[PDB]
Amino acid sequence: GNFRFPIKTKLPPGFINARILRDNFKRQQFKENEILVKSLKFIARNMNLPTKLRLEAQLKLNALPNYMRSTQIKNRCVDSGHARFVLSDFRLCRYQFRENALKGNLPGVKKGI
Amino acid sequence: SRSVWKGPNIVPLPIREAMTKGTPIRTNARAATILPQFVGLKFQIHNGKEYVPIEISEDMVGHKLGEFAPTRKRFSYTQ
Amino acid sequence: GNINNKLQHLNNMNNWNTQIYNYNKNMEIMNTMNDKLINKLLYKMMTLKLNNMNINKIIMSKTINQHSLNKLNIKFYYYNNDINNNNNNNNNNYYMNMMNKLMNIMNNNMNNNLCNILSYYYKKKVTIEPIKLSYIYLNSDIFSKYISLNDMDKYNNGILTNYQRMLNNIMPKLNDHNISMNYINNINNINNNKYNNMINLLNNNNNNYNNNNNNYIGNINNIYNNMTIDNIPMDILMYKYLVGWSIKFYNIKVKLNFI
Amino acid sequence: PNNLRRVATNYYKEIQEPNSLHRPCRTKMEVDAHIASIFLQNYGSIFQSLKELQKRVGPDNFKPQRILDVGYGPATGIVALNDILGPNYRPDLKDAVILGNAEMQERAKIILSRQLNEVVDT
Amino acid sequence: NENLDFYSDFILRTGYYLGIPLTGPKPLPTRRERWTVIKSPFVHAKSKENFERHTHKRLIRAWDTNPEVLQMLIAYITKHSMAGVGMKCNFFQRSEISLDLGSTSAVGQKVLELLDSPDFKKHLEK
Amino acid sequence: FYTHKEGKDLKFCNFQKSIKRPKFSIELKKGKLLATSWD
Amino acid sequence: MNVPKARLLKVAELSAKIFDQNFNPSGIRTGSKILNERLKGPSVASYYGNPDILKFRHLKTLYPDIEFVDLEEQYRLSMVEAKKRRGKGAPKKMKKDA
RNA sequence: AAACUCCAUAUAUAUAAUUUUAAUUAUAUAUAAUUUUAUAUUAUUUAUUAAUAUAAAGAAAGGAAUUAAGACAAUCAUAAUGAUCCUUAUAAUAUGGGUAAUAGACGUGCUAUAAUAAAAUGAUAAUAAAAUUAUAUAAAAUAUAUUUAAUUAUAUUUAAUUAAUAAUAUAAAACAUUUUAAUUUUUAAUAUAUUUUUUUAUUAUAUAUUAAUAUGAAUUAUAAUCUGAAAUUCGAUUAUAUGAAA
RNA sequence: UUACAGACUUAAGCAGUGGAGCAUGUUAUUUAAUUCGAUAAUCCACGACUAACCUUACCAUAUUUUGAAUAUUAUAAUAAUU
Ligand SMILES: [K+]
Ligand SMILES: [K+]
Ligand SMILES: [K+]
Ligand SMILES: [K+]
Ligand SMILES: [K+]
Ligand SMILES: [K+]
Ligand SMILES: [Mg+2]
Ligand SMILES: [Mg+2]
Ligand SMILES: [Mg+2]
Ligand SMILES: [Mg+2]
Ligand SMILES: [Mg+2]
Ligand SMILES: [Mg+2]
Ligand SMILES: [Mg+2]
Ligand SMILES: [Mg+2]
Ligand SMILES: [Mg+2]
Ligand SMILES: [Mg+2]
Repeated sequence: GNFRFPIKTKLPPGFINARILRDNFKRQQFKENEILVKSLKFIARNMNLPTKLRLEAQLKLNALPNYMRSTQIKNRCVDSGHARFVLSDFRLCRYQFRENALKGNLPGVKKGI
Repeated sequence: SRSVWKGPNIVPLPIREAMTKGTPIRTNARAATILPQFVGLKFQIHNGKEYVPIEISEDMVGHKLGEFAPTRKRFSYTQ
Repeated sequence: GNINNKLQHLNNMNNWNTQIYNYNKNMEIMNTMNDKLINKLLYKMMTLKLNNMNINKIIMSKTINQHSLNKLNIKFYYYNNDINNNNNNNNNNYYMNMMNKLMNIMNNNMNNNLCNILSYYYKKKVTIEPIKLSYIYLNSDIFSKYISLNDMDKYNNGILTNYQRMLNNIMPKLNDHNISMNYINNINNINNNKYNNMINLLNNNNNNYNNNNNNYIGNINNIYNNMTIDNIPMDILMYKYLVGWSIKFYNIKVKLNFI
Repeated sequence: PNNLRRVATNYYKEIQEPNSLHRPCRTKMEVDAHIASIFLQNYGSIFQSLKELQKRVGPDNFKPQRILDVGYGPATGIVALNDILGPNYRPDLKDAVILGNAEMQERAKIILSRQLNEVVDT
Repeated sequence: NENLDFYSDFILRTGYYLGIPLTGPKPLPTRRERWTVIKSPFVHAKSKENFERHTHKRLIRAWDTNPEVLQMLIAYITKHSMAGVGMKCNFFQRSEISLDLGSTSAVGQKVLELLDSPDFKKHLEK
Repeated sequence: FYTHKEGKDLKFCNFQKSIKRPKFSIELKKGKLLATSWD
Repeated sequence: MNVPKARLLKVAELSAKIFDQNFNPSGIRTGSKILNERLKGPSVASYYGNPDILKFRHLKTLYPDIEFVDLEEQYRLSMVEAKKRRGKGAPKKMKKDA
């Protein structure tokens, strides 16, 4: 009845916590508004356009919600939710990578020589 | 240091009311760039806890509001 | 010899639960994540109830996800102790027990088979092959799950003197050395049967210039005489006999040594 | 350094034993080893416990005129007291029963001659 | 490598009957990926477990074959593929210089829409 | 009771205070005897 | 290097025209890079997996005949009843209307 | 435990129509050593022996993982289970701030304090390995700083390659030449030479100075650039100027 | 309580480093917060796979109240079944 975020979003299928929910929401809204942000950035950085239109685009860019910002997306462990020491090849933290690797869950990972 | 070719860091602010009424502008936009229009107007700039009152002079244009609202207290030791 | 024959070594691909390679690394990560999630879902579909006091718990191993270029096969081993109708009658031939109903929705159900739902999740054809294990000590994963989840009343107040005794009389104490030496003798016999076959097929002559380049010894029948599917396969199969086992007691830590 | 360090180490090694207890000094080297390694934590233990008395009784209500200190050290209690009660404090009686080797008393004169509460009255 | 080599051998057999001259499987340099996982001690003791993944590669080349037969090869070997094997196929088609009938971005569209909106037209007014 | 294997949970009433190290204390605790670990 | 710049500029302009490339002889910042950068939204938005996975709550309608038991859910409900019996239940949540 | 096993190394076979070229390679399989033999010497439990040296054969010289117990440590911000406490708040969201404060102290690094050592320059381009590039790697060219050009930085443009193919990327030190404060051990003006990129002679070439230079690059001023919606607290780079300690 | 041997360690030898500036961690202190990381007397509380926002766990202000889950019971909108 009272979703914590301004727009309704589907939940991730696996492990869930508040931080994962917040990061996932930002990921979905970045995708919906990626074209809009690129179009405003183009207008604001195209020196062929008049300064007034350029400044208008910059003002519109500064007024966008924080959940449309690409730089606020943070890679988190999809199994534990941690945001430190996360490997992008598996989207897991170093501890979960080692546990999964030794269980044979990672497609081609074996113990080094 | 923002590249000059990009222009100022313009933020939405209520400047018209402060120019027709003289009311102070309370803002948290510490990144905002003090534009030449702001000169003479009164701003209340958040420092994380309180809103510091500051009036803009002509030697403040180009700087940013955050530069005039210190966020930390001076250090002291229990000598 | 051992690694050059499919019956004498375990393919390294089987060391991983997700057997896949995609040029698109992102799609590979997604498939790997989908296999863990489906494995969890399947674990939740193994517990069934007929009535309040008839809850049948099927013990399922971890899934083996075989990703080929055209399809995904989800292979898992399961153990079910049929406690509702364990009779000598043929009454089970006139109704589908809960475990048969569960297994028939994997592929057989024409309207809501789990394979079609998963085929959209993976965007590829999906098949599920359940394989029934009759003993709980043939798979280390099933054995640990049974103890952990079903034998709690036996080790929650210390390991019962009867419970431990049962876990020590599961298998007769086979002599590994004699079994190991019998296996090595069979290999030598098979290896010496083929060398003799060729030596005879050569000494009997089955272009002298061509008798220095080609290596074709002769008819396939003679080279493989007395080497058939009825005597070679079952004698070379490895990991056929349980020769050791250590259980530990919460966290069950079972280890099985199959030679 | 090394010589005194060893004697200090021996005493430290002895007290490491669980539920061990302190003891008086035996030789002159132990006196110096105690004044360098054990006097410091004893001074602080007496300093934080006399300030508790001064506050929980009353800063005005804490002005003893007859003091006795007993311990295995160079009048550590007196050294702490002279600091907590100021340099103008001159109580009538101050008897320190140093229960250990006799050298400790000579060292106590050195330490207590550096506090203005204890200087010959003319 | 085991399934990779076995499947490669099967492709050569399929091609032969289809009449496709095939060469290979040529072994290409194996790629090694590495990851080091510091363990709980990180005390410079056995505090760094190592892991690795090897991508085994094989190249099978087809020559002097018509496109239709080449597609039959790819279709058949796709139908009977092995677990954990991936396949990339580069097709080379020789063509004539001049052919008959031959062989707008989202951002650009939005920019035009934005520059026509009143919040932008109100400034472009000259 | 504390020294026994079952008194490792027992809580005794002690108080902790921080005191600077004078020069002589710093000098003393330098070397292989007083400054080096023993386990 | 001895080739006149005018001649080399004529080749660049004509070449750019044939190959549908942007010819910016002056060098003014045009933002063309922004217009050419690839969209990373779809990959970023799939980080945590496909949300449309089959869930245990959907099993009671997909397979009405079969009665599945969620042991994790069942364990939680028993722990809730236990705390209610010990008096350690949860306080009634305040209503916004109040 | 060891053996075994794998890796490395040597060799053999197979594969590559030797332009995905590195065939001086790639990676599958197999073989090899835990080396072997003669001889003399010294010891021995003296024999069918060890330590030695000598001769002969050999590519052969290095690593990896590995049992179960016992006693003990860590909150694991690296996973749990119970109990216990909060439930308009100890739960949830947004804006800004903080985690970057600064007396003293400690650990670990970086750059230095000059001549067995620092700085320039080296284009038919001296010589690597291991990795990375679809949530990209970015060539060449042109423009500006900026000068003939090169170099370095950024901009413009976005070739090729999603790869034994193209790109990151002409490795660096080395080596050669030139230069180098302290140093009157220099430089310059004349003359001189069979040392000529140099010698010698006579004149000037400052004093200061236990010391900081053409060593060092901290600090700081100003201008510009990069990423990002945003660089104020609080990022990176460049230019001119500043040039601390040591 | 005796004796033996072997340890780990020891010092020896060699090659680097020990003060200065700065980087970074900790402590102490400060602070609205400077998130968290140590107490049975030798020494010793250390997270460099990236803290501008995010990360974030802390502070100030404002704001939300069955919230991310499962189930129960109602109400509707929708599609099938009947
Ligand atoms: K070649
Ligand atoms: K901050
Ligand atoms: K130098
Ligand atoms: K190179
Ligand atoms: K800044
Ligand atoms: K900022
Ligand atoms: Mg980030
Ligand atoms: Mg920090
Ligand atoms: Mg070269
Ligand atoms: Mg270039
Ligand atoms: Mg070169
Ligand atoms: Mg050089
Ligand atoms: Mg100096
Ligand atoms: Mg210099
Ligand atoms: Mg923050
Ligand atoms: Mg915040």
